[PDB]
Amino acid sequence: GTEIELESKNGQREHYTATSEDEARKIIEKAVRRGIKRIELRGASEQLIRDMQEIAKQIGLQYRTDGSLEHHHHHH
Repeated sequence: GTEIELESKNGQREHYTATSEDEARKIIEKAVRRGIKRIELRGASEQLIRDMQEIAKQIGLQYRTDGSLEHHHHHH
């Protein structure tokens, strides 16, 4: 469960909820195609955060992160 915000150069913004990291990346890729200026990710997992950040840093998009989840990786 991840929350997503996006705002356009048109001064218009939208809110989305993603059930998993595979839904969240689909909201982001659907936003960056439009020329979205700002993106927010909240409750995001560390791989989704790196995946979103790798896109946002290459586009120069003003992303913000309010996710990151600690522990619970374990060993095997």
